[PDB]
Amino acid sequence: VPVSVDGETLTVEAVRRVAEERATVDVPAESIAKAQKSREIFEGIAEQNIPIYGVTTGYGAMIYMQVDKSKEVELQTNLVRSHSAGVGPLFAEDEARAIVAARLNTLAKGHSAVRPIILERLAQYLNEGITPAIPEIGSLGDLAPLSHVASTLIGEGYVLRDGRPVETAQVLAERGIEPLELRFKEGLALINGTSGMTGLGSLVVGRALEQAQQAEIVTALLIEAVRGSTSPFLAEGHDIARPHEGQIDTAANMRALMRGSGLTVEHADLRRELQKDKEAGKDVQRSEIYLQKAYSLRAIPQVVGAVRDTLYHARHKLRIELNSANDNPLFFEGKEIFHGANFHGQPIAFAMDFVTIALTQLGVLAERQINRVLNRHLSYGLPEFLVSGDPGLHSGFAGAQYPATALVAENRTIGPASTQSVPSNGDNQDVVSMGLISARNARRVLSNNNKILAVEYLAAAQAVDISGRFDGLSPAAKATYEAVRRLVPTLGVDRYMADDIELVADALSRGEFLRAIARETDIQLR
Amino acid sequence: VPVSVDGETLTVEAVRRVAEERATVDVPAESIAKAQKSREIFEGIAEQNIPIYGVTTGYGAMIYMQVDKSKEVELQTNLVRSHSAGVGPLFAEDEARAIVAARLNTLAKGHSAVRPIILERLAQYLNEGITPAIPEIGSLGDLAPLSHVASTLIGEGYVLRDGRPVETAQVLAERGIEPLELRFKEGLALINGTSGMTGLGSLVVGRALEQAQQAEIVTALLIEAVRGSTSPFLAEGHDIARPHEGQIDTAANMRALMRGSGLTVEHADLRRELQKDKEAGKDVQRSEIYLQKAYSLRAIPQVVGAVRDTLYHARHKLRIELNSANDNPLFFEGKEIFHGANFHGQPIAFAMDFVTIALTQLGVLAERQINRVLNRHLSYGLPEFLVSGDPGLHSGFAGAQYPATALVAENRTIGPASTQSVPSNGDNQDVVSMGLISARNARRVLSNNNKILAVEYLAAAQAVDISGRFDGLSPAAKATYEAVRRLVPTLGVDRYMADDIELVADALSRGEFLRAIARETDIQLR
Repeated sequence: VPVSVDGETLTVEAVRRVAEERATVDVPAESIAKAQKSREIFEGIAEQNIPIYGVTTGYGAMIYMQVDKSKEVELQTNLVRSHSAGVGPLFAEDEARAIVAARLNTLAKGHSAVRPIILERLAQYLNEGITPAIPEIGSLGDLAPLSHVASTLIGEGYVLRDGRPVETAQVLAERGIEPLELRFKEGLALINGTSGMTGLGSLVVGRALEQAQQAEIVTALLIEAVRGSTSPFLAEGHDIARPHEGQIDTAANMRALMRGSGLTVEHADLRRELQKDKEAGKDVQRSEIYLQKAYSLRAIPQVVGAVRDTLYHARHKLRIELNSANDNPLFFEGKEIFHGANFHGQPIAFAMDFVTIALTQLGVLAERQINRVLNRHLSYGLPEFLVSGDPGLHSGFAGAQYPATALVAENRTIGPASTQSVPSNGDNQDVVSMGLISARNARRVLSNNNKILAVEYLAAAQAVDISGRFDGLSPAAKATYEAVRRLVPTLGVDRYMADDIELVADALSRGEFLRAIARETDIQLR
Repeated sequence: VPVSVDGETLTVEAVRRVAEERATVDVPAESIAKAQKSREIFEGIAEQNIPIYGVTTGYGAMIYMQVDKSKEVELQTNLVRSHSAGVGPLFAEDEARAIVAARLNTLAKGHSAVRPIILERLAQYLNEGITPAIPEIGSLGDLAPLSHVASTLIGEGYVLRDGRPVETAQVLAERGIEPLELRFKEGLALINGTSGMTGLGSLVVGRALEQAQQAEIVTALLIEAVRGSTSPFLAEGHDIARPHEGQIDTAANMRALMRGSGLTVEHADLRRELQKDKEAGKDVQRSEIYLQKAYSLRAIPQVVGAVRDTLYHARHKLRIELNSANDNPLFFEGKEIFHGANFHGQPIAFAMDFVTIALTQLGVLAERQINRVLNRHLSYGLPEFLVSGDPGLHSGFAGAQYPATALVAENRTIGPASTQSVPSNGDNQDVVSMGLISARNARRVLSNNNKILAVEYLAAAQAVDISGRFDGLSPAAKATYEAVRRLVPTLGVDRYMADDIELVADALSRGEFLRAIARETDIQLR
């Protein structure tokens, strides 16, 4: 029942459990062995005063400075402190945990030549609930953020408790723990990695996929509410015509979500109803029936499908990175110490940047879907703005759309950060990834999307009441509707909406709608 | 040697060699008979005069309008004409050909229900040097762009002639061909797809892969000419510590490039040299030896690899799109007319936007490399800006580095377009992909990168004969160095640089350096 951080199997979903659910983390005895053993071979090497970066030489540009092994502890200590210069807000408990969890798993791969105590210590914090106070800003892609974490391993820096930072020492005494003392290369192996962006990015992509599911969930409800066609979700057009993985998944998810609905119609019905409306004598015939529907309710598989692909690619990279020795230098039995740049988070930087873009478009789609039901000219017969009473006198959902519309614009002002490298440290770092910035951007767009989806969920439910097509809703649709109605009542007369939207946005955040679907239906969502 | 457009096996490279090398295109009778199978049943359905988007109805928001069969011809004609609102510059011959192919390969799938003569007419044009005049702007992701290619088939619009356009009516009769007639679904099937972004992206991604190869090529020459370390490219540092596909591919390419070099140095020896330079004691010493070279010379596998992974994914989505039925509606046997949205180039929109970002970081790395070699402090001994004679009097490459630095900034000004959807057509197209814009974006950064590498190649060659390290160069470096001089002589004294730069860039775009290796060397670069 405990998460296994062996540095080879760790998954994104598992990182969330540890970060969010608090799942316990255990370092297999086999890993500790590879560590303890490797810690002995490496120690013997450094014990000869041999040139080894971050162990017997300066840091970064100062690699030209040779340090005698006599200052083994000071070298690693001065590093953690001098580099503990993070600024800005502190990371959320869950975020901070994902970060540490990613680092623990990094050194656990048995290539950082660290003592087991370090692995045990990190694990202790994750289990005993000792969350380090990690400043969001500082890493160039993740020295600063990781330096603040490492600081807590020696009884320094700050620990996060109730959103506020508290001296690590005072907290250790309260827990009875005795601060550790960094050893040969111990301080460098703790901060030198992509754990910051990998842990944060892990949570995002994980939740991103949940957001994708919840997007399809509400989209299905809306489709049934407006009585759209199902043809656009037939397997033939995807599994065959367009074999895009993500596209096929979305289409399949929609097909199941709308299973058993008396609202949705099939092409064979639209053409049947159309060929009958043309009852007119001949020629150019103007009909009130639409053989199809706007892209917002037709190209769902393609758009959300492309979003899924990006997410898959991200999870893949995130998976590989999680189980990789992002560190330097690296030790390898019967080999010279590896001196490269595995701390560089370009792969994750590019990934998160892509999630930001992908997520932005997911929000674009939802926003336009909201605009659809609110537009009397595009609502397919629904009252303008879903007003149940007297229009004009009541605005209905008119004011509820702006926050969603305003969000699409905001999300569009977030540009990729993985290409914004700036040379620092005597040019020694002439090319960086800025991965942590990319991960945070993705998190913002993700967060914003919840608020947009909140307006879409409320609108849908409202649409259901207005049209009075609840008894026509499918099994999954009914669950979605009720899941929303349980949080927010139908909009009869105009009223304060701010709280209503924040309420559903929170629910969507906790994957509350994806839940109601699993426990209320036999539906299995991809 | 001909390439077959069957709609299932067509590859990116095939598209390149077809649009570039003027390769011949073959449509296996299998696909022909499939289009027949389709073209046979469908036409029958249209005979029943039953509703069918584009075939017996309006387009977009005009879907409510129903067109009686008696106008099968006109309808398909008005659409192609009125939608021929392409503006901006005209695509190049290869670009266009690359698009016309993508459209043929799509119709070859056999779900577009178009007459086989359509695939025969398209497959011909490509084989008979008849390229249409495609305006670059107008597609929302690609009616307009494809509306022009469809115009030439009906003997209308303009065809590409020596850079300029010319009435298709003149060229046709000037070849022995007579305009065609568009039957039901013929005009909509020709313009209702993502051939623009897919065809354009294909070339870009294909050329991008070579850039990565050529980026690695010169990078190796520089590392050698600067006497860098090999540790960074060791196999263990990747296949074991960080098994990122691209990262592994890059780390393997660098080893084969600097394979057997006299200028390169092994860590063991670096470690042994430094050690000897250290005086006994328990203090800190200052050395001139660098155990580790700067990021621009040690983080290639990570950065360039991240790019590779992005190009890999992009090539993947393209290969799927290339062989997908990106049309609408779709015709299958035993099934109803699938009315979906596979014309939505979202899958490629994201793909290309991702390429733009990746290739941008690639330029950042290359540029910082040019800076690393031109800065006497980061040159590692090389003279100021590689000045052959007396400095101050001669600037050397000082003025050359400016265009490269400037290009890095210009590239950063290109933002993602796949998220810039703008509603139109009575809200019928509430969500688009702007995929064609995304593809151009990558095409620009790709072209810009050629100039960046051009300055890097020249600078690198200069560094070589500036320190007299040619004899130390390895088999591959020599080949690379040789390729440079064959076009541009070594810089003896200040002189016009524009030509030399544009010359090396024009060569890079052709892949002169990538080939020089496969031949003069035998190296099979990934």
